[PDB]
Amino acid sequence: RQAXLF
Amino acid sequence: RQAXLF
Amino acid sequence: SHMKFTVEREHLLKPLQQVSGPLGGRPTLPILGNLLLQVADGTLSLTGTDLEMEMVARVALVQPHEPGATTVPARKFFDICRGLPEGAEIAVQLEGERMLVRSGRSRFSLSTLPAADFPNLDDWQSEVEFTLPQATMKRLIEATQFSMAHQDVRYYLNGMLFETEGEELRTVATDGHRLAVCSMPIGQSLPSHSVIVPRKGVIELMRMLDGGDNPLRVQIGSNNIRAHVGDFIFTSKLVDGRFPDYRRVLPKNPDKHLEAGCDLLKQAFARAAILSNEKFRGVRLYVSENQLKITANNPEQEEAEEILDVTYSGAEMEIGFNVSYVLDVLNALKCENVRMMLTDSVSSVQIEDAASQSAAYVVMPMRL
Amino acid sequence: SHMKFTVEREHLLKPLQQVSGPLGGRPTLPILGNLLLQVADGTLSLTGTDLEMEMVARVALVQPHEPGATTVPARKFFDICRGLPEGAEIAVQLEGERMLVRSGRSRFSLSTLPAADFPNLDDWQSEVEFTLPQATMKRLIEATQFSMAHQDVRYYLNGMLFETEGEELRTVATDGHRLAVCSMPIGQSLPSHSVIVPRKGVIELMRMLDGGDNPLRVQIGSNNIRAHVGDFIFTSKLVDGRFPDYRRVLPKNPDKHLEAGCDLLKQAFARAAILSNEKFRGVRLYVSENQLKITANNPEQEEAEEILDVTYSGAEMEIGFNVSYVLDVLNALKCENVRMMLTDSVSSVQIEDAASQSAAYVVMPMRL
Ligand SMILES: [Cl-]
Ligand SMILES: [Cl-]
Repeated sequence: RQAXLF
Repeated sequence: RQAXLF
Repeated sequence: SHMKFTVEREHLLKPLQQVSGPLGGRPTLPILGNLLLQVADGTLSLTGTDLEMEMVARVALVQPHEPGATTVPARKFFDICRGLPEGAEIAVQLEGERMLVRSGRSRFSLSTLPAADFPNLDDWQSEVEFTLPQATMKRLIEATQFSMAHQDVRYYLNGMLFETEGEELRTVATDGHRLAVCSMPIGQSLPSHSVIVPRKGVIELMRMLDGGDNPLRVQIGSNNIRAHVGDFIFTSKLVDGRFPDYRRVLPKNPDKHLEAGCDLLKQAFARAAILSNEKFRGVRLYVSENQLKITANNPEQEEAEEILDVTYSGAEMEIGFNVSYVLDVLNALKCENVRMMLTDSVSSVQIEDAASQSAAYVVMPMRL
Repeated sequence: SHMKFTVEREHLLKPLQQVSGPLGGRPTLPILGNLLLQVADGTLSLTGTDLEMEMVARVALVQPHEPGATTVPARKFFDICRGLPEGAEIAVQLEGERMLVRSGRSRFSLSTLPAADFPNLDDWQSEVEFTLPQATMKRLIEATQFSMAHQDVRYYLNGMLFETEGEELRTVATDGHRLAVCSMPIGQSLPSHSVIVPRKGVIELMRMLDGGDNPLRVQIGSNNIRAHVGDFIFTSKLVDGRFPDYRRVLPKNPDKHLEAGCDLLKQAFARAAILSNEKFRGVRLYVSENQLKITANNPEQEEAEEILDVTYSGAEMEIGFNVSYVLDVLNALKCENVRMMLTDSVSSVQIEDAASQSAAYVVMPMRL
């Protein structure tokens, strides 16, 4: 899964 | 109408 | 009442190409496919708009003319003027509800829509103004445009933040997975102000920069931005919302520093990308003493492996990334050496030109 | 049994690009997306096919190699080789059901499909053979390719006739509304033979002509055509059917001769086309003493009028044409002066370069 910057 | 060569 | 003007072809072409920039979407309001032509005093004003933004070109009228306004199909009028020979004198005049274009023994009768129906952006006053070289604005946009979101629910991400602080102008773009920030000194004291320009407006702003030495004069209001370059005025509404703070997204204390040649890194990521998953684009990076290993696997179980000699003396770690996000940064840097600053496998990476700190990129990894 | 070869990158790239030409359609048989690689004696043969035609490239293997065959994804294998640095030695080898590509510290593992499943065009013997300069074949195809039909029920029109007669090679293309014919001497006595090459095969043949001085060796059988240029062999099945006879389509006795500058005519038709009906593309030509008037009207009632000074001394007449058919001819002629030979408003027009009779165009008018 792509992680989020926030 | 477009005519035909034959 | 009876608009008429005669203008030499090459004084019309680039203006017509510029004001046609905002057009091209799905047909909505008929007049949005038309350019507004206005003759007033000694000027021919040409306007194209998509309701969110507009491009205006002012053309000085040296030859006989009569005032008035109308709108004509953009592509047909540009295609007529473009198709005429070099040096053609283009005589234009309104004849009832038709606009006549004449040059030599070529005659074109175009349909028109009333100038009263043409959408004009609402009245506004600027709160901030500054003038800068076109090359600086080009640098700022090109360094960050690729990191803007495309149709994110958070509409403030489908645009670019333009921020003035001290003597610097800065751009920030992010989609929440990756972020790009570029700052440039512009030689004048500015108030601290931040606006979000719609992504289409950012593309329009870029297109209007001819590369020459006419300066870019920017005016910013509460809800609009205006950019003046030569005889072209670009205006766009701004995007509402709270843009994220790049200062809080930059990794706090990278304990791992990698340095490699930009091109060798770009080509290694480009080749690995060929065998990554076509939808998820996931690549694994294995950093170890003076070595970067990149791997890529796809659902066919095909595999790419790239090993690079790099400058790295931190702890060994593995971190997954979307390769398109990494390649966008490397493509934008186009420098000799690149520096990557990491923390751990679940935290963002900061990438930058080893020789400059004017632009910084933050890419969040994938759990891979 | 264990295919292996090592070949320098630039001895692989253009061959890989050439043999990938027939690929790209909708996925049907999985192996059609793959290139067949064969190592046999001192040669690496690369084949790409769409079942109707195939492109083969022979690459001499100077470095160590072992014989065998396999097939690999075309675009991925070309993208790996293309992405590697200039001068890379590309070592390829089969490892079980995987094909390994290695150069420097880059390693790619590709999926493969068995060489036994690769479609080979059936055995055939040529009945006619001739060798000509690539420039002559380019001239013949470019002069007539635009007049071929696209998906006509009469499948023989979705292709180009290649005819040998005396010492001339000739191409003919027609869709029943317009016809193009080009003949070129090829310096050798030929049997009288006529074949129809599928339109995709005509496009492939054009692409394989590098522009250099390696000659084009053509072999024609009952059901296939083969073209050899350097180390590339293109083979295509032919189209069945009776192609029409250009000799019976050429207007019998044009009693009206018009001559104008090619470019002035092209630009006048190009500008008039802007205001013609977007689907029917109808323009009216009014020929009178030393004058050609072109008009165009569309459903918005917009109108273009172009008047040209031409050389014309026949009877006054009006004749309608599809402007795209007229523009295709003028674009293909790219000469100084053009000659148009007419009969009456319901009969075809012959158009040709005023300085050459090697190519001739016949456009049938519209009732307009
Ligand atoms: Cl002027
Ligand atoms: Cl070699």
